[PDB]
Amino acid sequence: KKAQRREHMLKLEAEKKKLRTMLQVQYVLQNLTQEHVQKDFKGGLNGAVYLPSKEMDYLIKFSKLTCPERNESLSVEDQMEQSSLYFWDLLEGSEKAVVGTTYKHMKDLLSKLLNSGYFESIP
Amino acid sequence: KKAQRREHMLKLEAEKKKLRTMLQVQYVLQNLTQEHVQKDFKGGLNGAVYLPSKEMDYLIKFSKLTCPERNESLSVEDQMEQSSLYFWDLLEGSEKAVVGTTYKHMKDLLSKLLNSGYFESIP
Repeated sequence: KKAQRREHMLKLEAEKKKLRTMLQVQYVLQNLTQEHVQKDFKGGLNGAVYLPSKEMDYLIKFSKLTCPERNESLSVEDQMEQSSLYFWDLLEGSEKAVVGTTYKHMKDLLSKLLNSGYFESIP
Repeated sequence: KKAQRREHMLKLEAEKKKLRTMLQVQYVLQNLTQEHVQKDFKGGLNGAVYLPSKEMDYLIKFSKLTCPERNESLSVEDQMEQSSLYFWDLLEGSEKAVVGTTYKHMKDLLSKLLNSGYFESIP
């Protein structure tokens, strides 16, 4: 019973560190939709880790897919349900096909801009 | 060992249903900062569950506290760390003092606009 309590604290730290990386990834993909960012990554002109347009469009569509606008025919609860599953499959490092890539490479690709420098202190 | 796998599926559904309610609450507090909303709840003029200004300012400051703008002196990773903890203390129904209310009443108050009607199909 003593080791049963040590596992509860570890999961709380895991689900919290997840929630931290969540909002980080949300911040990355929201400002990613800006146009001055995608043109900046054309050759990395202001601290952007260079990325070809194939790898850009991979997640530029994911940003549209993961942080979308509400469908008036869809309840805004089940919209978040769909968006929440996308985020969850991303952290799992799964290999389900999505927009032409894999969820494992998605986390790696987004982790590349989670240490780039464009993700903090940007216009 | 068989019952150990049934618990993993239940936690996955719990952490997913959490992630669903998360983004719902984020959507509630983001559009909450709009001015046409707080003036609408002055007497519920377009489907708004009436709320006095004490109970409004409780969460109108929480929205500023929970979905803020980045501090240039703070790394945008630890900013999300702080915001993630606020969301997590909210779902726990805790009783820590915050902006003059309690986290248990916060979830109840926000659950009142999670079934109101102003939270779907709004300008």
